[PDB]
Amino acid sequence: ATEIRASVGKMIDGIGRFYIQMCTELKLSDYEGRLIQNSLTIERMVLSAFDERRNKYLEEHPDPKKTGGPIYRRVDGKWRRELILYDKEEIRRIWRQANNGDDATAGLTHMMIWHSNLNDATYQRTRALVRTGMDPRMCSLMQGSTLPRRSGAAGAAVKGVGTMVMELIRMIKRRTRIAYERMCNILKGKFQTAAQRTMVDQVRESRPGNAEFEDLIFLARSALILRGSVAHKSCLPACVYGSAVASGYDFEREGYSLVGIDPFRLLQNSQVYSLIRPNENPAHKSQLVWMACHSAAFEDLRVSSFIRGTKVVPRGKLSTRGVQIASNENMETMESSTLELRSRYWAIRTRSGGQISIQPTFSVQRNLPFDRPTIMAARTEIIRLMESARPEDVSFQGRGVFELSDEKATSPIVPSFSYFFGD
Amino acid sequence: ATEIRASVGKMIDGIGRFYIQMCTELKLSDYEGRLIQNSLTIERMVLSAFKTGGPIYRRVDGKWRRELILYDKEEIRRIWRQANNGDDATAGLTHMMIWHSNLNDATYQRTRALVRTGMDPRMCSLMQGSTLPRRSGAAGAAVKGVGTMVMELIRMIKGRRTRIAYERMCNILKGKFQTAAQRTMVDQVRESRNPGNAEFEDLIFLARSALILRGSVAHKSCLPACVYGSAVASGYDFEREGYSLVGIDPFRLLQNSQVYSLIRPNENPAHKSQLVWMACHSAAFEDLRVSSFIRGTKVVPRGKLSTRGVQIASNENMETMESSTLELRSRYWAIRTRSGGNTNQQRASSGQISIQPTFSVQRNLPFDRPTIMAAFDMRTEIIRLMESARPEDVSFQGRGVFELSDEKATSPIVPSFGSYFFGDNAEEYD
Amino acid sequence: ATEIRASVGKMIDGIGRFYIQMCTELKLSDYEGRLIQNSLTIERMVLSAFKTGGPIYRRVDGKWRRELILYDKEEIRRIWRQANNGDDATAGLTHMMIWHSNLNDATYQRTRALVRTGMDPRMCSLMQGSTLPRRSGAAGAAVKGVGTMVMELIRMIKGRRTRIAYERMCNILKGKFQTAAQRTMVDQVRESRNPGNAEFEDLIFLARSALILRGSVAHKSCLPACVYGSAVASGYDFEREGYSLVGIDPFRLLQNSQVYSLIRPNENPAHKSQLVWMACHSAAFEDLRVSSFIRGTKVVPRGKLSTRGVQIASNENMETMESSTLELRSRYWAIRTRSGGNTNQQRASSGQISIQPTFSVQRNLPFDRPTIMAAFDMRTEIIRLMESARPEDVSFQGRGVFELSDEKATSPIVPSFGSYFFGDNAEEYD
Ligand SMILES: COc1ccccc1-c1noc(C)c1C(=O)N1CCN(c2ccc([N+](=O)[O-])cc2Cl)CC1
Ligand SMILES: COc1ccccc1-c1noc(C)c1C(=O)N1CCN(c2ccc([N+](=O)[O-])cc2Cl)CC1
Repeated sequence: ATEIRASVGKMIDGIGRFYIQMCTELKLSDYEGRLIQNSLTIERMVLSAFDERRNKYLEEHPDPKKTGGPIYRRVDGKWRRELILYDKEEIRRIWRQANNGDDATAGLTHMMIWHSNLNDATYQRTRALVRTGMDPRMCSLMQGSTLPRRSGAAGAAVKGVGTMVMELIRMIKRRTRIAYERMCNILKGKFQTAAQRTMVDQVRESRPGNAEFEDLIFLARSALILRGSVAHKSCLPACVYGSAVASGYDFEREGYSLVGIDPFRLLQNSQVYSLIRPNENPAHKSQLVWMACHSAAFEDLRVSSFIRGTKVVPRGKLSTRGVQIASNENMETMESSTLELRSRYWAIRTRSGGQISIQPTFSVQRNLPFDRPTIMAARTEIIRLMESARPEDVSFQGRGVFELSDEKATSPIVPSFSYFFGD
Repeated sequence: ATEIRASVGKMIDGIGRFYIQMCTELKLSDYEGRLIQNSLTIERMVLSAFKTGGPIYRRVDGKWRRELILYDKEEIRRIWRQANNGDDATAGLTHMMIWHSNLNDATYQRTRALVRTGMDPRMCSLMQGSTLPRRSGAAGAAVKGVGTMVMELIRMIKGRRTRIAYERMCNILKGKFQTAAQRTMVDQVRESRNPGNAEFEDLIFLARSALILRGSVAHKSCLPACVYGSAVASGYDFEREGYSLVGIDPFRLLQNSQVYSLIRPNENPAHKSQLVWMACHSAAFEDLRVSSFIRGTKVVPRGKLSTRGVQIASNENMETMESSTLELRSRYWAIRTRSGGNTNQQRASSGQISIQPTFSVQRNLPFDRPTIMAAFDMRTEIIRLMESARPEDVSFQGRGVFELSDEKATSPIVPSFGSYFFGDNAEEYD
Repeated sequence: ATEIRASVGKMIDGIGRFYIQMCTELKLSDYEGRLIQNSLTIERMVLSAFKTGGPIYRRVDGKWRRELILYDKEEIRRIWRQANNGDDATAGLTHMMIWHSNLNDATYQRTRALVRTGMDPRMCSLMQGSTLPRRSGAAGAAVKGVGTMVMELIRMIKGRRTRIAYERMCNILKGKFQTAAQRTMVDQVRESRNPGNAEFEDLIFLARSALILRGSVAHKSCLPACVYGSAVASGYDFEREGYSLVGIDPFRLLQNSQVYSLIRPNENPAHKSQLVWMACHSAAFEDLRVSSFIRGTKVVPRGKLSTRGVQIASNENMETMESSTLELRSRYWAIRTRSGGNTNQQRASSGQISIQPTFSVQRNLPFDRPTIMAAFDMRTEIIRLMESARPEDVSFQGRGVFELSDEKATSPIVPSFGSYFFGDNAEEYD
């Protein structure tokens, strides 16, 4: 729909306008405005100013009116770091004015999903997994685990199965009954098999101990094979949108999507910068940000490499640390470098997780192939299903990548043939 | 060095300010201002001013539209001076001229101009700055190839200010030749009263010699004004940082720049990119091997490029025009040279031009025929000198390409090895 | 065009009828009649008639048997005339001769014949139709290469009907040369009274010139009689459809034909196929690059072919002979030309023969040495003309190959590029 495309374009324009004004207030250069470290701080300032939970607390426990973070300028051939303090009310004022008077929570949530996609690409969260009571190897089900509980509509769709499992277990271990039933429906709406979905209803209609806890732990384990419906959104740093709005792109009129070609197109026409530590490889910094930009942290490295063009190395062999720079780090040795965020191909982001056999005619040495899942499928059932599926079963049949010039999904390109957090 | 960087950084800063000022006057978006076609028209207007106009392209209602607006030359002349802190600033003007010249050198073969002058059309590589006007700047004089100089001199041969202009050009050409013998011939052309056919025949001889005993011709990375303007707008100070046309600066600038181009239906945007990349680094007549190595992707001959010229004529319809990012970046960088390579010295040789059979095995027995047979007044001295030279001889010893992070050129990469851009045509397969 | 197609279609139709008639007389099966060895003997008999015989091969009891039968020349002569609707039909006879000539041109190097005539044995490419008799047909005269003509003329030099035959041959040779200078030399050889050593030395000079300033020699796709006979039998009317030796017709005929050959123990049937394919399209002295491209598979040099001649001598035993399909089809087709390529005009040049260094990088600096150095009565005029020519120069501009469904040659494919068939031997690696 043009309307869905226009309303999505409305919020990006809103982010864009806000970032522009924010950059002029801080008197940042266009290059400095496009430094991702500044973008993060600026993005962090808005979210802090609308953090109602924190703001209510600070009124109750008395500078609470001001919010800050590190900002980076190039002064006398060197990168300087500075802590800037800015009034929260004015930040909210700028946000509203940029979003045409509205408090647009969708735009804020959009910047939260971006930070979440960045965290998943940067850090493995094993410490949180063990403390809750689940396997540290369940990390591929942990998309959106750094997001808040009441995060909004888009935030709910982005969250993984294990994320929902962790949130529920923490409640079971601990008005709020309505939230428990609401969160169960979110979890249930992501399981594709009827066997998994029915098990959720048992854990939902209960007033919960070991048995319910063990159900969620089992249901999470099953999601490693019988995967859930997790939405994937391309959410870019605010500087990307700010720069495009500044250069004359109208996201409202042109429309926009987060699962289409649009973000790939935009990054092809973007130049984002990052600060780099003495012994870091810029190509690996670029890989990290690229993966975050498209929510590809838990993706197969081969399909990510095919889309990207260059090799997508796993995290353990990646010669870089996080994008953010700690307060104790020496700025005298900091250099700025371009982030290569382009791609050779593009592909649609998924919310998902004739002849069937062959009759031999010739007497030759070969395997005799057959589509097993379609032929064969014609608590107990969960184990029965998990045993059936094979690592070499094909999914998304017929679907492929596209050339950048192919604006519509006309001619797909199917590749011929993997863990980012591998041992 | 610091002083050269200062003045160079000053003129680019001027071109920058002018372009920003020019982009606001026309109410162009940032993207539109960074369309190469818009940049070329703006560059044209200020050169034509020293009424003026040309095509300006906008993105109207999802489609590219063409409008040819006009400006008073006086108003443009005022804008240029005032963007260049008062000064008339002729240097920045010839800088935009050399950029146009480099683009012409990459786009068009000028064989029709060569035959009229009685010159061999296979002298491409001698023709840098041939579309550049006679009596250009000093920067224009340095950039002009031997053949350009020869051509301009023949047009003279074919009011005694004609005499000094003839002698200045002889001196410009003389300063480019790297052997004494070639220089002595130019003196003989210069010292001549009432120049005619003898001097014409001498100049053609000198041009042929310059294909083997190559002359010193300057090479300057000169970019479209939008690249400079975009940099100034975004917070780069060329006066504080300085600038160089032959060092790393232009390579680094392009790496931090994004330029667009209008593309025709049957055109490959990568091939359009190669052409403008070549133009940007004055690389039309370079070895394709070295251009390819530096760029990181193959630099293909002119005849195998699915692209026409950058400019779009008023004849063709805009309804089918689309826009594309120009890929103008590089894997490595390399210093732009004034040198034509080794021409003399002949300090020994050191090499192997034949084999001695060790094994009783059937095969041919290779040897370098032209070199071995070669050993068996100022005109014949040149002949003997260019007969000694071999295509195999290595110039620029010890020099190499550099990583884009190697700002000070500390660590040269020497490459281990399709050479002629204008070699692949319907008449010749070179 | 229609008239040429009519008469050509008539003679092939005649050869066809003759072969069918000849195949019934010998009680050969269709397969056996389409064995190339059987076709060659039948073709031989009718040429020898104008007693005659030769080997005829049959499939007896699971094995190939050889029998040499005889026929009265008068009876064969009667069969030929009566298959050609009364007429003596000499044209169809020289057509079978040119086919034999083309096969000989592909099979044998005739260096022993060249040395006796005082000619350089490296003149292969000049020797089309050398095994063709002196005083062949007009079609035979057109097909003969420059070297063949030179060789035949020297044999004359080494009863005043000798005078006119000498002058006819000088005119045949003159009509083949494409430059005035070469033609003027032939006049000087012709106008000579009592020809001797001066004319011999002139003819060798003219032959050498024809390796660079190539002459106009005709090329005609001439197929074994079984191909024509098989087509007539199967319902093709060459008189109604017409026929062409230089257009698409023979390529299309071969595509709808299946010919067989006897193969020796150590022979590769694909290599046997290449040889007969080359012969069929008069391609012995073509560039292997163009032959390969047209055929669709690699056309390998003579010395790398694991095959002997097509004919099987009476010496060798039949017990080890097997039979194989000859692959005579093609990926594309192309018009057979009379032209020797560009020899003059010299309208400019347009190209690049050197580079100008842009980057300070270590490398050799390529240049076209022979071309650059080249610029530094009728005999020397030829020397100067062939000194100007380059191996790189492109002939047949705008012309290309065609798909087999492109009957009218509407859409030429120009190819983007091992050249000499007789280049790979024990004495030379060309
Ligand atoms: C079709 O061009 C335009 C289209 C729209 C606006 C300006 C131009 C334009 N005006 O001048 C030039 C030059 C232009 C150009 O070619 N651009 C700029 C915009 N680009 C882009 C494309 C898609 C997305 N997205 O998010 O889907 C984001 C972006 Cl930034 C594509 C490249
Ligand atoms: C050290 O960075 C800076 C350095 C100077 C100014 C701004 C920045 C800067 N401020 O914010 C970010 C982000 C920046 C950045 O990283 N840049 C911008 C300038 N760049 C550049 C480098 C060299 C040439 N030249 O022509 O030699 C041209 C250019 Cl455009 C290099 C990349």
